[PDB]
Amino acid sequence: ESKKQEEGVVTNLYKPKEPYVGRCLLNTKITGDDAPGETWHMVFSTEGKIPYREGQSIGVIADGVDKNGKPHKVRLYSIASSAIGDFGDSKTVSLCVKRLIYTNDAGEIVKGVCSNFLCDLQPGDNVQITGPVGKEMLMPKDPNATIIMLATGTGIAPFRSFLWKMFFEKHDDYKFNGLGWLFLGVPTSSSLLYKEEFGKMKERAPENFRVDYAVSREQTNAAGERMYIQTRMAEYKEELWELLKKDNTYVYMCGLKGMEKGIDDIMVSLAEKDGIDWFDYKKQLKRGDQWNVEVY
Amino acid sequence: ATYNVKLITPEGEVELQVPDDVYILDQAEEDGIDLPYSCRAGSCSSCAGKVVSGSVDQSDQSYLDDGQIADGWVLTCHAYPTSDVVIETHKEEELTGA
Ligand SMILES: Cc1cc2nc3c(=O)[nH]c(=O)nc-3n(C[C@H](O)[C@H](O)[C@H](O)COP(=O)(O)OP(=O)(O)OC[C@H]3O[C@@H](n4cnc5c(N)ncnc54)[C@H](O)[C@@H]3O)c2cc1C
Ligand code: FES
Repeated sequence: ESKKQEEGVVTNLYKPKEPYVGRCLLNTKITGDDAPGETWHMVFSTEGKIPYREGQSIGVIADGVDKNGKPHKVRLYSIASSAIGDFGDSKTVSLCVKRLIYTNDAGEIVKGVCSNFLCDLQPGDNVQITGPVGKEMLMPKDPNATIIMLATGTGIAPFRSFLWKMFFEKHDDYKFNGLGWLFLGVPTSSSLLYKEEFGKMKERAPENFRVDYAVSREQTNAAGERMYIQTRMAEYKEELWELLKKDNTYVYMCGLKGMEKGIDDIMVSLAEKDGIDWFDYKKQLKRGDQWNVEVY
Repeated sequence: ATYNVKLITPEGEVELQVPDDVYILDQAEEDGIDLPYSCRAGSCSSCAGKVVSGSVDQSDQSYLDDGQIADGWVLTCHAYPTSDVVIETHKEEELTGA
């Protein structure tokens, strides 16, 4: 079986062939008007019809069709709201969508289809949803376990869900009493997501929480090395390694794929100096559901 | 209850040994093979892969569309082999009449 929570878990209550039509109740830009790339926190209604759990995710089907008269395929988004939602009624579900925009090798400014359909949603609009999807990023059953959360960009999403249940809420079947460690890597402070919140969490229980930001552009460590999501972990590499060998330490990674290389790099060097080669060790961790990735 | 599977990765060409009641991606993270995965539920195109010599079971479609089951495409994270298989992993599509 699994060390992860799978009691009240469900998947595919809705599929691309017949999605749940929710409605945008809220949609706000949570990045400073001067950040490299806008990210938006948005809230849809579900009427409790989608009992997703911390860690899972929902799919969205943008309106219309692509340059071929065919309905757009489903795009996935990690759920940024805990089970009960940002309203406490288990009636909503929230998303942290980064809006995709780049210029191509022709000088044409392109826009991601779904992420843009999402950031432009006007409260009241219908949004087609699918899921809940995923069981890999679920939370562990052990409420006293350590839990490292490595996140980059909208990759904070599932962890923001995690934390909401770990502190901003009180359940008669769950009481976090271990350590919740978060590492968020972004390029600017105008790009930090939910800092205020992680600020209140760091007080609601400063004994169980520990947050470390990694503003890559406005931060450097030793040799003026840009403070990356993994460069931040470097400064704790010692304490960190002394955890990566206990039955109750569960690591979670999520976000822009690529933030995964560095992490293994600072992990290989650390392990390749004590035990086997990091790689084969990650295999022993994933054995007991202690290293769950979901990069994209 | 243990079929032979071949992975033509843009790296080399694996020669795994995947069983029946076991997803392919899972056996890739076992022998120490590194293949793309995201949701690991079968809802995205992170682990796509055009199949060849053989057949596999991917009933937990979710992202598997119409002519996707015919074109041969496979979601390595959600597919058990029903015969010896030869897939071309890391394969992607983001256009073609789109
Ligand atoms: C499990 C999972 C969870 C996810 N969670 C989130 C989340 O919480 N928040 C979020 O915002 N997204 C998330 N995503 C990503 C999301 O699903 C989409 O991939 C993203 O929003 C872009 O889709 P789109 O429809 O807007 O754009 P699309 O039109 O699909 O465009 C994407 C395509 O644009 C091209 N492209 C992308 N970046 C560049 C670049 N820098 N330069 C040049 N070409 C480029 C590539 O060909 C790419 O395939 C997740 C994905 C998965 C699998
Ligand atoms: S890992 Fe997402 S579809 Fe295979």
